[PDB]
Parts: sequence; structure tokens; C-alpha cells
Amino acid sequence: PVHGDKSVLHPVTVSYAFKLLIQELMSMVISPRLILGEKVNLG
Amino acid sequence: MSYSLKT
Amino acid sequence: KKVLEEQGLDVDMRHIVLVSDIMTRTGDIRQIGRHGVTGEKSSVLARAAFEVTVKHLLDAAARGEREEFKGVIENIIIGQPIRLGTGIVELTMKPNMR
Amino acid sequence: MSEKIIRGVKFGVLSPNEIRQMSVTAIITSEVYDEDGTPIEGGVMDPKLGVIEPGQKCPVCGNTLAGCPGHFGHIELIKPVIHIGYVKHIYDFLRSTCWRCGRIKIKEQDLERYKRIYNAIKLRWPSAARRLVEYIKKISIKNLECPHCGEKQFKIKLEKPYNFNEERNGSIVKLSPSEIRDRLERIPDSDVELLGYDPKSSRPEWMILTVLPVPPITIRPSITIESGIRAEDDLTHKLVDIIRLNERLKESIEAGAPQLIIEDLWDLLQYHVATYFDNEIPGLPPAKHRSGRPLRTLAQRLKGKEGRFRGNLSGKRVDFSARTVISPDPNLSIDEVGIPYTIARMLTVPERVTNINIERIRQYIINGPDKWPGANYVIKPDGRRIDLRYVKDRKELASSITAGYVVERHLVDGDVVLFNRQPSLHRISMMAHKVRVLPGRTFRLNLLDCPPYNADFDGDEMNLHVPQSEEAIAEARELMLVHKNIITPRYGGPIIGGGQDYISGAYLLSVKTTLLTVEEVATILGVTDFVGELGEPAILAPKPYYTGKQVISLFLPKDFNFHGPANISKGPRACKDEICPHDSFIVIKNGLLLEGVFDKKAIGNQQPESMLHWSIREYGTEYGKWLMDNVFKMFIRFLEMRGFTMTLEDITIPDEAQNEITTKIKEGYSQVDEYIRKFNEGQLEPIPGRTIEESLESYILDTLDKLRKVAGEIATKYLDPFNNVYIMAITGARGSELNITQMTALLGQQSVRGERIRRGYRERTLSLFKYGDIAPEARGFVKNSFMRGLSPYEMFFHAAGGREGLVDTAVKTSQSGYMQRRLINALSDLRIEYDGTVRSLYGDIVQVVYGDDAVHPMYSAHSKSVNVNRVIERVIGWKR
Amino acid sequence: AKYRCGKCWKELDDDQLKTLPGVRCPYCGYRIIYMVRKPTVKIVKAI
Amino acid sequence: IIMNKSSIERGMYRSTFFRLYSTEEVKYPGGQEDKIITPEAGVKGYKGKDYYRLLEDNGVVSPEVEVKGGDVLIGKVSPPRAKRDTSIVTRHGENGIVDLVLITETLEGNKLVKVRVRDLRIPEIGDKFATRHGQ
Amino acid sequence: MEIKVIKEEQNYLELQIDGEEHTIGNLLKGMLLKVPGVKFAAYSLPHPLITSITIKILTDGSISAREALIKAIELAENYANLFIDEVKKI
Amino acid sequence: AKGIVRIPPEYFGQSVDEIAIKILRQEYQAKASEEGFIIFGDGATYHEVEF
Amino acid sequence: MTIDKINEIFKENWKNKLTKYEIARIISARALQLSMGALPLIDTSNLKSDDVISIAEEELKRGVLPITIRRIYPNGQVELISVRKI
Amino acid sequence: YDEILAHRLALVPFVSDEALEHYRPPEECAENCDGCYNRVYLDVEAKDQPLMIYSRDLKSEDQMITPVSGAIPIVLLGSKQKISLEARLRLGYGKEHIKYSPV
Ligand SMILES: [Mg+2]
Ligand SMILES: [Zn+2]
Ligand SMILES: [Zn+2]
Ligand SMILES: [Zn+2]
Ligand SMILES: [Zn+2]
Repeated sequence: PVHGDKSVLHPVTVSYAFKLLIQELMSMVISPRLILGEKVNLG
Repeated sequence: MSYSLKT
Repeated sequence: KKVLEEQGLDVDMRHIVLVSDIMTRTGDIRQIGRHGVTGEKSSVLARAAFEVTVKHLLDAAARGEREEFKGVIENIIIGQPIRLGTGIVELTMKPNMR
Repeated sequence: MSEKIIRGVKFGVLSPNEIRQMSVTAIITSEVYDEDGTPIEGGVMDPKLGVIEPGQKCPVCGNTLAGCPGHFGHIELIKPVIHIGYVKHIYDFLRSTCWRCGRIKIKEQDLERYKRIYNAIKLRWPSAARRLVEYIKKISIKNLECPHCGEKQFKIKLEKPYNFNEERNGSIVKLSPSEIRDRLERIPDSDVELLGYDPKSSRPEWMILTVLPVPPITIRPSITIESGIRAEDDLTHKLVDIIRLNERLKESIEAGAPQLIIEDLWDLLQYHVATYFDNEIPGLPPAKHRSGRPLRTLAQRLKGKEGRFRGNLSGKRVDFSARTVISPDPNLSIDEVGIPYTIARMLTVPERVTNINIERIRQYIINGPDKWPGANYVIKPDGRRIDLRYVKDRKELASSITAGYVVERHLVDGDVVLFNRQPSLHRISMMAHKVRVLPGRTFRLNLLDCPPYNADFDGDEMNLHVPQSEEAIAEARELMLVHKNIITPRYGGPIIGGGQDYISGAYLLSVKTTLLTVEEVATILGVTDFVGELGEPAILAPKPYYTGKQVISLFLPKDFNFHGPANISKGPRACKDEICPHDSFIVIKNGLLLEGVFDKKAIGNQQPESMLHWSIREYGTEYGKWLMDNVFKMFIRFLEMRGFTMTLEDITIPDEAQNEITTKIKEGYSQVDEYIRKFNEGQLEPIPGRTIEESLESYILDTLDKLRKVAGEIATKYLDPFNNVYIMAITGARGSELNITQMTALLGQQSVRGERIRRGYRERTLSLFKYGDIAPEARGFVKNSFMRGLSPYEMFFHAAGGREGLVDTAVKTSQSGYMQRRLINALSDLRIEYDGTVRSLYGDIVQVVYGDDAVHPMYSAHSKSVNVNRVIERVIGWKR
Repeated sequence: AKYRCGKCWKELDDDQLKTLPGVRCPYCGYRIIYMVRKPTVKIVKAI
Repeated sequence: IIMNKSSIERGMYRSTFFRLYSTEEVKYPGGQEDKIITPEAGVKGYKGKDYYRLLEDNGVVSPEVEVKGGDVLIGKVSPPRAKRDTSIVTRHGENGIVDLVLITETLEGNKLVKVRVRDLRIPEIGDKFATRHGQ
Repeated sequence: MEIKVIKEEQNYLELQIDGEEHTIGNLLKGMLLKVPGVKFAAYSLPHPLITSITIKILTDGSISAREALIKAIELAENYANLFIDEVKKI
Repeated sequence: AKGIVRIPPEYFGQSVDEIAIKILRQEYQAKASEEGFIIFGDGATYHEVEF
Repeated sequence: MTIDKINEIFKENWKNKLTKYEIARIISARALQLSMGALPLIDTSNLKSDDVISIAEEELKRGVLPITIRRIYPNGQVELISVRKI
Repeated sequence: YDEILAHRLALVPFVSDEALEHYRPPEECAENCDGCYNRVYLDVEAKDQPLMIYSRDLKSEDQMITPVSGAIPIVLLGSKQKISLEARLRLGYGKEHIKYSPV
């Protein structure tokens, strides 16, 4: 929504209620940024 | 399925 | 122990010792709820789910706090496996050996 | 690109520029739709924000509801407004900094030292950092001058909810959001982080609203319920009200008007924004749209037990589950559940086709959805589903499947399910059971499975869940099976065990005087799986007779030894050693039951250190389950082979007993009357430490209790020593000595809250008694029995005494639930490491070693690592 | 189909063809009418 | 408790359960459009051809018929607020026999239709019984 | 009415009969207990809701279990015929 | 380069090298470790490869 | 005795044993593997049940699974335990 | 109601003494091939006063199968009420239903 096509996007499986919570938190001025991580644990 | 490839 | 014994109920002493230890961890007696959960919670989602309020979320946003998903409640909330029981076990396999 | 996981969440305050740049459209107009044209441009229902009806493509993204996340809009506010949820924070941002130069009013060098300490201790000791910042804020608020710019600072007082009125040498001035934002914009980053905030993510002037984000339709869908006009939700109404107020204020200020109405309208717009963020603001009128009902807003959207956290995040509704009334079934194993055919054909489990189970799956497919066992759907490897109801010919489809297909077959015998009974107080209130399909309409539970669920067949219902993945099924089977959890974790002792008919049957079969013929033995043993050699009868001549202990001894292991008393060894049967004329001492040697009976103290549930407990502890839950499945049915079979009833003759006492009871009652009444008569004329020496009128009540209560005990003893002595009621009482099946005393002899003294019944008229309870009477009859002493019957006032006193039980239950359960919730949330994240320590998941140590010797309570011999006496018995008890 | 006037229980029978401004029995002027049993053989098991 | 099955088969504790469905033809004075109780050959919110197979020519099911599942009892259409099918259907998971059909007027000329459906309840495993002493 | 064999040896038989209940099971058990050479004989009803019984026979090896069952059936048939012939005379 | 390669359970019972090379060159448009770990929810084995 | 005698006894006891969680995890992983490909390592003809769970349990019992468990102690020490009897 | 009336009719015992030799037993094919079902009729109506219907009002197609007793009350009819039904009889065992028990 902000970077357009200059960023790489990754898919994550998650409860849809959590996505709804994030969306309605952005409805208020709170800005929740999700920090991703590697699925496969190296070592 | 991941790679985590590096050079 | 005296409260439980008077009613005629049997509870092992190890559970009582553990709850007594966790109740007086920080050098003084702390309420096990609002002051014993939120005191050492270190998590925003779990604390905000304990009591249904947005005050904690607003405080975290104002102070710019960060969550690490170390506990079990937040992982269940977002949908990741917990790190207790079968989540503590790491497996390695050799598929070449049949 | 790779598939990832969520590792953390970074919070903050959303920047107005970031709101502007994340938005797709700007909301300019104030009408929601025109001639039912919701796609009207610039409205709240603009299609660019999202799509909710089934058939439509989003203008922003060529996706339907399956893959279209909501898109946000932005509203450009012309007058800055303040966030109601952040006010306290900006309050601390107004009283702790200079208004002119925008700096903390603490001098330079100590402030630098404080910030150095804070940065050096911020992450290691968060509590110490919080204390430091609160101390800095306190010592900065109490300063009235700014050393940096040499200016005198006034003080600001907070007025609820959101208006700050500063004092400026009189004539208190109301503050506007614009000047507040201008003041907060001047605070440097190095000073805003000293106060415990983050400059790069939560900047204080962003805390003052200039641009407002517009949520998408997917968060506020339009409901077309009641088969009429669509009913919009509260968010759309409040948003459009805010918009229309915005254009009204803009046109009013651009047209020219007195500043008084301008600021009043600004306050109104602020009120709309504040009530949009949160409706239930204290001291304010809640917004009501059309029906006079308060609106539900973002704050109310996440609150209560029906919001997001406790309604959709902590708990949620799941599928593949059922709820049904439960009924008894003693013909099932202790880890089986009987389910009706209708549920079995509705709930399905997906089994993937392999080269090992392909014929069975083909047979399942051949039978349709309506035939059991059968299947409902077939999932092709491509991912598409085929419904077997509309299949033209499934006989060829069964042969057409290969490895890799998925079939959703009906529940079959041996399937693992989760069976639960609310409120689910402890962990074994939800256990893994094996499915058995039976005709009927109720869930069937074994009588031995009730204690862990705390269930009785008065009309209770229970829930059933079906795991749908191989890993979940494997974990449920390997960790949650019923027979694996016979011993409770609260203490070392079995939670699954003999009930009430089982104890009576065991006592009647184990008693010394039981002799069985060959046909009777065969009938008794026909219910079990035992087949083989009975051995020679215990008695050979004159007639071949077996015995109950010989039939019981066929199941005990051939190296089991046990010496202990029985539950009937409490009264005059106490012989305290093996030489007992009664069967009041249990002696087992090398698996042979030589003397003693079975009762609550040998097979009863929740009886630690019983012979059943040791048997389980030494031969596994495997032998525990085998024994409970086999030997516990002969008890019922023999009970119904004999007769077990309850006649009214088991409660009546001979008339010679009633005369003695009456004489004792008269003596007690005379003693109480003497006490009262001598009280009225002094003559009483009170108990030391107690006053007059307190010793009299104690004397009366003591003598009444002694009278009750004596009457109970007299009634017990003259009754039949061997009747069904007495058998049930002594063996521990049902009842107690107090119940027998109340049925056969006087009930005793009724009391409310530990004292005699006193509430009523003045100086008397009822109007049937004289004024100022404290005789035993007038305060609630019942001298009759249930068999004999109660007088009217005795009935009234009994009801008054017993009313408290109908009340206390709800309070007890509510308090228990609240306490358990707090305790669970407190102790949730503790774990046992591989070195024996108890540590939280955050790293810190709670115990150096669990308990004191790293012993699980579940694996302990009744809260003990090992019973050395039991080991010595197990080794050399056959020669004691 | 066919109706029956409600006054005095099984009063009399009327059909669709009685077109009136309101639901009313043409004979006794009663405002409540019921429906007939649609004469047709019905099979019930005596279980 | 244990009950005799033979005495149940003789009709000891059998019972009948009656449920009621009702509908009204609102006159809609605000726009002069009116309701009508007719079948739904071609309508927006159609359900299925077989569902409306029990309705008579007047759109009301006749007494002494075996309804099941979600069959339509009273069939009426609603003007748009494009006619939409708003018909009263039997509740899901329960069936019975249509017991009574009543047609009248609600003091304003609006047609009121009531359909009462009965079903038979035979005692079985899971039914609850009590005495006059709390048992 | 269908029979099947769960286990079978020279001196052991376990037979499951579907379509039968106490009426025949009790009669067969009572007759088997009278046949010489039989050491154990029992019948069981696995579940009251299912019309099916299980008969367990264990002999001492002198006579096969199947032969014992056949002899028991013969005894029962003889008793039934005698009962008919005697009731017809009153 | 160093990476992680996923071996499905259907290719079990064979030496890691050729399967690793096959999935490596199959979709891109080497001594792999003989043992690999297993993650939750998937039966395939993840090996470290120097390709 | 590093820190306590009880801790040494605990570690010695668990040095060569499998906790129930490890057994459950191994069985779950093997069952998931057999459900798709992964032909069994035993003779799947005498088995009473042909479902994947029973085959996984039998394979674990006979000790033919080539699976090792890594136990990472709180101080960083790692221990490798193998389930194959060999 | 129809179900209650059918149950009452089913509980009425009939003289099945000569019918054991002319009708097929349930163990045989008995569900089709007419010749194993008897038919009885009941057509009654009340004119002006309540009327009780007894088992003597059941007319049987086959004359050797009649109700055991003719004085069993079946249903009481109010004014202007009528009943018209046909019932089918067949052999059966008491194991299937208790209405077939002869004792
Ligand atoms: Mg109950
Ligand atoms: Zn979109
Ligand atoms: Zn200044
Ligand atoms: Zn004794
Ligand atoms: Zn009329």
C-alpha cells in the first residue's frame, strides 16, 4: 500500500481474527508493524 | 519451503 | 496448606511451594493478578487479552513498545505453535538410510 | 521469495504523512449514496476501499472477496483535534516542558547525566528505568521556571475529558489543539526519549490529529438482515457525521462568522471525533443514531466477553464438533465413547489414500453418504472436491482412485475423539476417547469415567471434537488417552475407580459367607473375558462349592502382596491384626485373597494407597485398565444375581428404643431449663474470658449436641447390624452415620450461620411461642426424625436452616472461576528444563530444582517419592 | 382450495370462487375460516 | 432410571408437540404497494422447485401433510424497498404433520395466516422423568 | 441369523451368533453344562442394544468343542419334541 | 552458495545428492548434509547444501 | 555435583531415556511422513491395523527409525540421542 | 389424531386361530404377493349427539378373523363428525412389536 512495487512481499498463514484486529487497530492511530522471520530454523 | 541462499 | 486441609481437600505440597515461590519472586509480596501478571508479563497482546481493555495497547503505541512473542498466549492468538510439551523437541532424520 | 512467520510486532503512532500516503482515495463528499448508488465517488461507500458483495471485482485490485484486503482512506481535517485515548500522555508532555523553547525545565548537566544513566540501564532493568523517568517527570513538574531560556512557567490543570485550562495570572485560558500541537512540535528527540518514549516511532505532535484514517468496508460491512433495507453499522454513521461537520466548519470559516460559533463548532467536531474513537466516555451523552440506543464504536468493538479478545481471539467457535446429552453404559471400556449413527455419518475424518489402505477406502467409497460405514467427499490430488451425493456411479469411481487421493469417511470404531464437559476445571476434564457407534441418540459414558468429568446423569450434556490431521490424532492418542490418566496430578491417587454399586457388589461377593455353585460361577464369569481352568472348588464335600474370594483371586497377579484394613474396620470390628473373627482385615499373599472384603478402601476412587493404587503403580495403566474392565463387571452381575433393595423396615426402630430416646430428650430439656432458670437469678459462673449471655448459649449448644450424639448411638445400637442401609453406610457406597442418625433418630439442632434461628418477631421467632422464650423448641431444635415426621414449626425451622445451600453455590463457582483465571494467567509460561530447573519462557529461574527432589506429583505414591514400607511389603509380604 | 366456516366449528363449506372484499363467510359473515383435509388416501403405520 | 419398553410400546408416556408459524400481508401505506400470498414461479430470492411442491393454488399448505426439514409452508412475495421471495419455511432439523391452517383478518383488512404443525414424541434413551419428591 | 468363528482349537471354541438373544443362549449353555467332557461353557451378550451372542466352550480334549455343541443341540431338540408330544396329550 | 533444500517424503530411501541436485535445478530460472531436521506440520526433510 | 546432587541424578536418569513428548513428536512426524510416500521400514502384512499411526508405533517400538533428537541444555550444551538400536 | 387412532386399532386383539394355516408367516416372504394381508373397514358418522365407536363396528373382509371382544371403546365422536378408514392385518412375532404377543 505504501511501497508500491519497490518492496518484496511474503505470505504468512494467520488467524483472520488477528488480521481484523490489525486492521481495526490501524483504524485508530496505532500503527502495528509485523516483523517477519524465517520459517526454517537454520541449525 | 525455504532456501535462505547466500553468496 | 491450613486452608486446604480444613476443608478436607488433598493438594500436593509441591504446587503450594511453586505458587508461593512465584508470588514472592521480586523481593516482596506481589498480588498474583494485576501485579503478578502484568509485572512480569513482558507481552502486550497477552496483557491486553487478560483484561479486555485498549489502555495497554494505547500505552504501548505511545511508548513505542515491541513484542517478541516469547510466551504461549500470544503465539496461540496469532497462530504459532507453543514451546511447551512437544514444542520443546527437535528432530533430525537421515532419509538416505532407507 | 520465501514463506515466513511473524516474529514480532512494533507499535507506534501512525504519522499523518504516512496516513496520507497509505490511503487510496480522499473522502470529500458527505452523502453515503445517491438513488441507491453506493459506488458514488468520494463517499464512505466508495468501491475503491473494498468489496463485500459476492460478485464484484475491487477497482484497486483485480480480486474478489477471497483475496481482497481492505483499503484505507484519508480525511483531511481543517482544524486539528486531539486523540481522547492519548490525552494523559500529552498531559505529561505539557507540565514537564517549557512552553516557549520546548525543552525540559531541568538544568543541563544533571539532565545529561540522567539520560546517560537511562540509556545505560534502559533495557537491562526496565522497572528501574520506569522509576527513573517517573522521578525525572516528578522533579520537572514541580519547577516553575525554565533554566534554558530563563522564563517563568505557569501551571496547567487537567479538566475531564479533554480540555486543558491553564492559569495565566488570573482569567483561566482555554487551550486550543493548534497551539498545543505547536508547543509539542518543539520538543527535541533527545529529550522526548528521556521521558520514556520513542522519537522515531511515536512523535508527540503526531499524537494531535490532522488527518483521519477511513477504515474499509470489510471492517464495517452493510447488513441486509430482516429482508428489508440494508442496515448500516455505527462506524459509517459516526464517520459521515464527522465528515459533514468537517464541511460545515470549513464553509463557515471560509464564509466569515464570529469566532464564538466557530469555536463552539470546533468543540462539536472534537466531540464527534472523541465519541467515534470511544463512545462510553464518562460524563458525556452517548451517541444514538435512530432508535435511541447508544452506538458501539472502536473501543466497544474490543471489550467485554463478546468483543475481539475474548470472543474471537482467546476463544472461538470451531467446526467438526457436537454436543449431546449423556447416558450411562457399563458395557464400554474405560476409554470408549458411544456415539449415535447420525453424528457418525455427519462428522468425518480425512484419510489419505496409500498403497496399504486402498481396498478399505474403496469399500468406504462404494457405500454412499447414507450408508455406514461410508464417505461424504472425495478430494482429487488436483485439489477439487467431489460430493458423493451427486455422483452418477461411485462403483467405478471407487476403482478409479489411486494413491494421493483424500477421502472424507464417516467415523468408525476405534477412531480417536476429544470428549469434554464444561466448565473444564482441570486438565483431565477433556480426554481422548475411542469411538463406538451404537443405536440411540445420546453419548454413552462408562460409570467409572464420571469422577474425572464430575458428571452425573441428571440431564447433563457433553461436547465432542474430531481432530482432522494426522499429527493432532497421533498426539491425542499418545498423550490424552483415558487409561493413561488414571492417577490425578493433584496428589498420588487414582481418580478413576469404583463407584457405588461396585462397592456394594464387591462387599457382597467378598464376604466370608458367599458360596457359589458351578453354574453360578459360570454365570458370573460369563460377563468377563476370562476363559480357562477354574481349578478345584474351595469346598469338595458334601457339595462342591466355590467362594467369592476364589473367583476374585483368578484376576490378581501371582506376585501381589497386600496387608491392610478395610473400610468396615472402624466400629466394633476393629481387630487391628490378622487374627480377626470378622472380615475386617485384608490379607493377600502371592495373588491369593485369603481374608478380608473389598470396599471403598480397596477399590474405591480417590483412595490413595489402596490395593488398586498399588496394583496400578506396579503393573501399569495397562493392568489397571484390564482389571477395571474385567473384575468390575462381576460385582454388578453378582449384585443383580442376589437382591439389593431398600425397605422401610431398615429405618424403623422398635418402640423400646423410642422410649429411651424420649427419656434422654426429657433429661436434656430439664438440664437446659435448669441452666436458663439459674441464669435469670445470677448464680452462673461464666467461662473465663467470656461474658454472661455468652456462656449460656455455649452451655445450651453443648448439651444439645451431646443429646444428639447419645440419641444417634442409641438408635444405632438397637437397629439391625446387617441391613442394606447399614451396609451402604459402612462400606462407603452411599450415606453416612449422620444420615442414619437423622433418619432413625432426632435430626438435632438447626442453625443459620452457625447460630440458632432468631430472626422473626420481637423476642420470638414465630408467633406460636411466648415472648422471650429461649427454650430448645423455640429456637430450632428438632426432636423428631424423617421416618417419624416433623411438626409444622419443625418443618419451618428445617427449611430456614437448609436455605443457605441453595444460595452459596453460584457465589462459590464464580469466585473459583475468577481466581483460577488469574492464577492461570500468572503461571502460564513456566517450563521444566533438561537440567531439572523450573524456568519461565523469558529465561529467568523460579526454582533450582522442581519441588525439592524433582518428583512429579502424578508419579508419586501419594505425595511421596517412594514408600519404603510398601517396597518391603512387596518383597517379603508372603511370609509375614 | 376449499374452506370451512369457523362459526360453530364445522359449519359449512366454501371454495376459492367466493370473491369478497375481505376474508368472510358468505353465509354467516364470520371472519375466521379454515382449510379442508384435501381428500386423498393417507397411509399411516400403526407402530 | 430403567423403563419398560413393552409398556412404552403400549403408549404409556407418549406425547405430541405442537409448533406454530404465522404471517401477515402488510399493506405498506407509505408507498401503496401491497403484499400477496402466491407461489413464486419467477422471483428474485427463489429457493427451489421441489420446496414449493406442498403449497396449494392459494400458496398455503393444506392440513394433514408430511412436512420435513425446510419445506415452505406459506408462500408470499415482497415488493422491493424486483419482487423478493419471503416465504415461511419449516425450521431446520425438525419435521411433523401439518395440523391446522387458519386464515383471518387483522382488524385492517390485512390477511393473517396461521399454520400449526404437530409431531409425535415417543420416550427413548435420554428423556427426563421426575417424581413429586425430587428424583 | 449368521454364525462366525472367532477362535477354534480341538478343545476350545468361540462362536458369535447374530440374530439371537438369551432365549437360545441360556438353553445352549444349560445343555452344554450337562454334556460329559465339557469343562467350561458360557454365553455373553456384548451389548443389550445389539441382537447377538457369543458362546465360549472349553473341553478337556476327550470331545471336540463343535461335537459338544452338536450334542447340546441334539439334547435341546429331544426335550422340545418330548414337550410337544406331552402337551398334546392334555 | 549455501542454502536449504527440501526433500519430500516420496523421495526417501535414496542418497541425498541426486535428489538435492534435482530440486535445485528443477525450479531455478553440491555436497548436501546427510541429515536434515523436521519442522512442525510438514514431513519433508530440510538439508543444508553447498551448491 | 555441579550445583546440586538432585540435578545430577535427574540428568543421569534422563541421559538415555525418551520423554513421552519426544515419543509423541516422533510418532506424529512418522505418521505424517507415511501418509504421503515414505514406504514403511517394516513388513506391513502381519500388522493388525493398516492405518499410519499403528505402523509408526510399530516402527518406533522395533527401533528402525533413523531419527535423532537434539537436547539443548540451558547453558548451551547439546546432546544427541538416537532411537535406532543398531 | 391419525397416529393415535392407528395405535388404538393396532392394540385391538383379533382371533388369529384359524389364520395360522391360511396366511404366510413373517419368517417367509409374507411385503408383497397379496394373499397374506387381511382387510378391515371402519366407516362411522355421528348425526346430532356424541356417539361412542366400539370394536363391533369393524367390518372384516375375511369372516373368520374378528375382534376378540365387541365392547372395546375406540373413539368418541362429537356432533357432525365422521371417520372412514381401512386397515391391513398380517401375522407377526412379539419380538418385532409387543402388539403381536399372544399372552
Ligand atoms: Mg448431571
Ligand atoms: Zn481490493
Ligand atoms: Zn524554556
Ligand atoms: Zn474385625
Ligand atoms: Zn358460515
